[PDB]
Amino acid sequence: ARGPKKHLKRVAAPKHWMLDKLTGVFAPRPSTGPHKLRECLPLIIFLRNRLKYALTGDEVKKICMQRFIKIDGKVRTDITYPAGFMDVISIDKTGENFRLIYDTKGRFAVHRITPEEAKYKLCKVRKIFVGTKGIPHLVTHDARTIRYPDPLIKVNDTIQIDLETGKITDFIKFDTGNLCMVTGGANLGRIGVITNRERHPGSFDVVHVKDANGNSFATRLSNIFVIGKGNKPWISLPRGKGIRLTIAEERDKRLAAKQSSG
Amino acid sequence: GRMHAPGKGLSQSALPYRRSVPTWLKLTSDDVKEQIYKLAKKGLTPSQIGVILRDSHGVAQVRFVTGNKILRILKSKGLAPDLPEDLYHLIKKAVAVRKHLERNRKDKDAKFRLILIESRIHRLARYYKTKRVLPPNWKYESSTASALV
Amino acid sequence: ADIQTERAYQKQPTIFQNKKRVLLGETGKEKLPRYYKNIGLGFKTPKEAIEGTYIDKKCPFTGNVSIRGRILSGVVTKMKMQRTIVIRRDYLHYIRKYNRFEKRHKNMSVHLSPCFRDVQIGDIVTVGECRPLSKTVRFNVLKVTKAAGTK
Amino acid sequence: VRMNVLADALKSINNAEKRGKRQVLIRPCSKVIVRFLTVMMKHGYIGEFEIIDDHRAGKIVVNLTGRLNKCGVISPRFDVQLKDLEKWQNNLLPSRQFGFIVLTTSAGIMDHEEARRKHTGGKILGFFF
Amino acid sequence: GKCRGLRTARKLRSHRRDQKWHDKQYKKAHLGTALKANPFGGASHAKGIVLEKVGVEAKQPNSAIRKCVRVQLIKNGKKITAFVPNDGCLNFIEENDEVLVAGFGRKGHAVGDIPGVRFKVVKVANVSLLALYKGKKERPR
RNA sequence: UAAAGUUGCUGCAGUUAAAAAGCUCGUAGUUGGAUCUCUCUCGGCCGAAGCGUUUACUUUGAAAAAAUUAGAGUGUUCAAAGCAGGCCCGAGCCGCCUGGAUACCGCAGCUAGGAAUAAUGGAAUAGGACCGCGGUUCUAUUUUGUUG
RNA sequence: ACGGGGAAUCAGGGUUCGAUUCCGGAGAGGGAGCCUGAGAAACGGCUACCACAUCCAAGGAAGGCAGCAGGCGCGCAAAUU
Ligand SMILES: [Mg+2]
Ligand SMILES: [Mg+2]
Ligand SMILES: [Mg+2]
Ligand SMILES: [Mg+2]
Ligand SMILES: [Mg+2]
Ligand SMILES: [Mg+2]
Ligand SMILES: [Mg+2]
Ligand SMILES: [Mg+2]
Ligand SMILES: [Mg+2]
Ligand SMILES: [Mg+2]
Ligand SMILES: [Mg+2]
Ligand SMILES: [Mg+2]
Ligand SMILES: [Mg+2]
Ligand SMILES: [Mg+2]
Ligand SMILES: [Mg+2]
Ligand SMILES: [Mg+2]
Ligand SMILES: [Mg+2]
Ligand SMILES: [Mg+2]
Ligand SMILES: [Mg+2]
Ligand SMILES: [Mg+2]
Ligand SMILES: [Mg+2]
Ligand SMILES: [Mg+2]
Ligand SMILES: [Mg+2]
Ligand SMILES: [Mg+2]
Ligand SMILES: [Mg+2]
Ligand SMILES: [Mg+2]
Ligand SMILES: [Mg+2]
Ligand SMILES: [Mg+2]
Ligand SMILES: [Mg+2]
Ligand SMILES: [Mg+2]
Ligand SMILES: [Mg+2]
Ligand SMILES: [Mg+2]
Ligand SMILES: [Mg+2]
Ligand SMILES: [Mg+2]
Ligand SMILES: [Mg+2]
Ligand SMILES: [Mg+2]
Ligand SMILES: [Mg+2]
Ligand SMILES: [Mg+2]
Repeated sequence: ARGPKKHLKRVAAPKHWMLDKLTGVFAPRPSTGPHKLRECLPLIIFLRNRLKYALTGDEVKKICMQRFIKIDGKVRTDITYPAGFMDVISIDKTGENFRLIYDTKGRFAVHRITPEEAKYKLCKVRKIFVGTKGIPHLVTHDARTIRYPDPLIKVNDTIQIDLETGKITDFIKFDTGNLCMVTGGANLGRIGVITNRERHPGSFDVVHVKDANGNSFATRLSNIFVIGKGNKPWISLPRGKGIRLTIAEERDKRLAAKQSSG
Repeated sequence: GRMHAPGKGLSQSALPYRRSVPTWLKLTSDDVKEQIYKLAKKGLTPSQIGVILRDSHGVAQVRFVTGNKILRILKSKGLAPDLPEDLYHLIKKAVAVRKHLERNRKDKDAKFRLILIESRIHRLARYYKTKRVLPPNWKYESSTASALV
Repeated sequence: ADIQTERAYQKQPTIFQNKKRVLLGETGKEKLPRYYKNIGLGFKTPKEAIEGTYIDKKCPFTGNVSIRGRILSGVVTKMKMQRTIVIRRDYLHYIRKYNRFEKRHKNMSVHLSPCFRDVQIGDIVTVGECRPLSKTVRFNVLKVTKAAGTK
Repeated sequence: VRMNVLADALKSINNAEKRGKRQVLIRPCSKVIVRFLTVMMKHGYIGEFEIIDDHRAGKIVVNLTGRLNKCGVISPRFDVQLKDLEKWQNNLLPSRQFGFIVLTTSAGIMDHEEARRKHTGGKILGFFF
Repeated sequence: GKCRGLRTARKLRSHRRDQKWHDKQYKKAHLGTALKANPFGGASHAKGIVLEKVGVEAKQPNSAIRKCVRVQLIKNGKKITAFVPNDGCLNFIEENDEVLVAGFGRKGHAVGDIPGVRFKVVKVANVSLLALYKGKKERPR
């Protein structure tokens, strides 16, 4: 090509959007924003496919142009806005609040939260650097740059940001024994406790996690997001507590639910 | 079978099972080593030394008595030839065949045997280069062969 | 003298050698401070690099290069170019149909720093990847280990 | 020249088994041969054997019971993964009710079933049934 | 015998690649001389102009006169002898007509008593010979 | 494409049906006889650091586009398909429940155990290991409450 | 001979195909050189040469369907201006 591409084929879209094949040829290409194209959820997909508020793309635009949707406390009229992990979506017209959290299947879930909880979010520290005049600067996973952070905050830590003022309230250090969620790879959507960290100079580090039931797995260091200190998360969790079931026990649960239905 | 002959003979030596020195042998290790040194100073290859010891002094196996082989004993003392005895014999035989062949131009059999002998010499020289017994520049040349041995 | 062999002056860019001083400190010794660095990954700096006087901008220890990427190994085969040698890497390629292997080789032109001396043909060399130093050179010699026949 | 000792030993055993002999003499000995004979004896195909110890490579005298149909070796020693074992079982064994493929694994020298139980692969040495 | 070493893959593959050339059909399909010599050039059918009508004597021990036509192909201009298979179909073909010609069924090899004939006529004047023979369609005229 | 075990790695033939060089030497290639049953220190038993003479092999783990193939669920009236759907209504006029799994993905490159098989390695002119003891030269930090 | 994801046939091995809706590459009759722009050596942009080719009052002016239809030719071989 001679420049940036502006379209997205529907079959080439991320598979966690759960788009069907026969609806059309194209899929909504996410706009540039805080989150990556392959790791976000466009506003239209969440607004018409997840919540069933709109039937077509035109109704999504008619909803958005009434300035009803807010993302992280700010009104967004873009229907392809990239909304990502640990983001807060507010609809004051219906009085609803949602937080984008992966489920155990690796898909963003419709997770309703209390309006009191909708006032803050968690962010992962991506970069620490000193700028002009010797002022420290901290860069998070969602492109937020914060000046004068706490001197004890380093990379791979978690900070709590108040969405109204955009300032750090407290933080969680990256240490063994804390609670973490996997944000990418084969174990995406799983929640557990960090066991140990393997350091490989010049390469990727590997971190081992063990869930509540005792199942152990491993991931890369870049795919881990610290949620809470110890066993207590600092956010509300979805229906599944982050434990991945096998196919056999999913079948058993489904059959038990069917037997008790009726 | 033979390396350069169709023959498939089986004649060789069979050492006894026991490795203990016989009771009748009165010689000690030092006396055997002194005999070996005297024979080597007389100008005998280790094979001839072993033959003499077996035939005359009742020394069935020096390695059983002294715990060491003839060549290693000579090297420890320092009375060892620069190049191994087998390669020396091969080069001497090649020199003799080449000297015969120059006066007899029509002896094609001598040419064939000389080719075989030189092939064996090359094999042995490469093996000794691998073990660093010879420097990694030693070469067998027909002209130099007379001076070599 | 021996170092200055080119039409241009050979200097270490990060060392300032014209700092003026009193006449008492000039008599002592005209010893330029050497510039060197640790390349990381557990490789140690050869003593000849720290104590040497050679000038080489492509040296991994006293030059302006960065070692990042893959770390490979080879056997020295040719030493005929200036500060760069040719090594050979041997391997086996698997053929699925016959369930067997075939012998294959590759040749690499790598940069050899003056700090490494007494390097002979047939010894093992550990090289690391860097930015392209020339048309065909992308690796720099990091460690040299002698052959099995060393005495 | 002789390049495989297990092949010669197995060929000698098979030839002596075809002729109805009671004892077989196999030389030279080797610990791989001893392991193979032990694996065969644990399943009752050969019986007790005795190692004659001369000071050079040893010899073995093996008693025969007449239960051995075919014992053979596979050359070269192919690497066998645990998921490719069934293909070798189909190709080499006569039935699924008897017969054993002999493997050398990191745990030791054993049969294919014991390697399935221990969940390990290795290199194929031979077979017997 | 054959080499059974563990590192002999190159030798085995090279030997098989070289000994595949002694197969008649593989060499015929991969050499390119047969394709160059084929009048159709690899096509299933062709169109030609009937130069004339000929009669070919059947090979012994059979005795007959097989009716054929000499035609010239339109794409390359080569001359071809084609067979008109039926009882009395040679009266459906006129000179200077356009005909569709296909193979005889043995991939360039002669079939039956007819010597050196490997093509047959399918349609004449853009109508199939079967329709004319069965009286379903008439000559355009 | 199978039939073709008539291209034969699995798995073909070479006395007479097509076939082994007139004979020997020899480089490359291929193949190759037996044998050998974690560690001090520094820090809070574990943590750091050296590991392993190294590999090959095997078993794990991570990263690995969808679509297709395999495969779980689902009465498109069946099926090829699709990713949909189900439940009570006194009507929920705040409608409720649920799916959109999983397996495979060769070679090469990462990761952690195994130590049989197969390569390779050490002490022979002992300028070889281990525990110590004297002699000389060259530079850095700290302590003499600070500063020379 | 555009490359792969793949397709046909297949006991176990394997043989053949992949222009073609997805991911990369290249091209706009053949070459070459550029302006603008964040991004082009762009051709539903420009400037020349080479080959074709349209209108003309003979002084000049204007070209690029391997985009959708459609037309000629080519062929065994493929749809509505
Ligand atoms: Mg395009
Ligand atoms: Mg867009
Ligand atoms: Mg020979
Ligand atoms: Mg003899
Ligand atoms: Mg195979
Ligand atoms: Mg013929
Ligand atoms: Mg006949
Ligand atoms: Mg007749
Ligand atoms: Mg076929
Ligand atoms: Mg078959
Ligand atoms: Mg045939
Ligand atoms: Mg078979
Ligand atoms: Mg045949
Ligand atoms: Mg014949
Ligand atoms: Mg002959
Ligand atoms: Mg050779
Ligand atoms: Mg061996
Ligand atoms: Mg993939
Ligand atoms: Mg896929
Ligand atoms: Mg192709
Ligand atoms: Mg082409
Ligand atoms: Mg198959
Ligand atoms: Mg078949
Ligand atoms: Mg394709
Ligand atoms: Mg293609
Ligand atoms: Mg083409
Ligand atoms: Mg272009
Ligand atoms: Mg075009
Ligand atoms: Mg054109
Ligand atoms: Mg042009
Ligand atoms: Mg612009
Ligand atoms: Mg252009
Ligand atoms: Mg156009
Ligand atoms: Mg264009
Ligand atoms: Mg068109
Ligand atoms: Mg047009
Ligand atoms: Mg058609
Ligand atoms: Mg047409």
